[PDB]
Amino acid sequence: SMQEEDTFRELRIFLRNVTHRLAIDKRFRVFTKPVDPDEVPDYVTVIKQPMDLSSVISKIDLHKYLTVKDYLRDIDLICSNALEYNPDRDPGDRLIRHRACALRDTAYAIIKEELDEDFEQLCEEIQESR
Ligand SMILES: CN(C)S(=O)(=O)c1cc(NC(=O)CN2C(=O)N[C@@]3(CCCc4ccccc43)C2=O)ccc1Cl
Repeated sequence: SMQEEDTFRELRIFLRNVTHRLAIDKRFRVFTKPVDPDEVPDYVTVIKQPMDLSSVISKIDLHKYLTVKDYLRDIDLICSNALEYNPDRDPGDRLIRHRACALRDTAYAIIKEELDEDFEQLCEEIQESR
């Protein structure tokens, strides 16, 4: 239905908006681009599923996210990746970890204040119908 198409369009608009607000925050600049594969060759095989906010925006546009649940799974992945790759006690790693927990916490906070639970539920019930 056109009504279902319209619902998924509203979700994409919503997710693009959350993602943009993350990507323009100076704290989250490191998470806006893939890890350059030369600058860092070991990334690839330490991190099984790389993920960044640019990839998130491409996945939105390719209609990969049918629920906010699915989108927050990728944000959790950016955070978990950052914590796993940068575990050390040194200030370099600790700043990334702090920033990666802040990205996570900010995304969940935006969604908690701005996503209608009835919109998320609709999205889940359409998704379940596929
Ligand atoms: C910080 N971590 C390594 S992370 O939390 O695991 C991570 C990182 C990234 N993305 C980046 O680090 C982007 N990035 C590069 O790979 N190289 C850049 C671009 C070229 C200029 C430059 C100069 C200095 C340092 C880096 C770079 C850059 O911005 C994405 C996700 C995660 Cl989880």
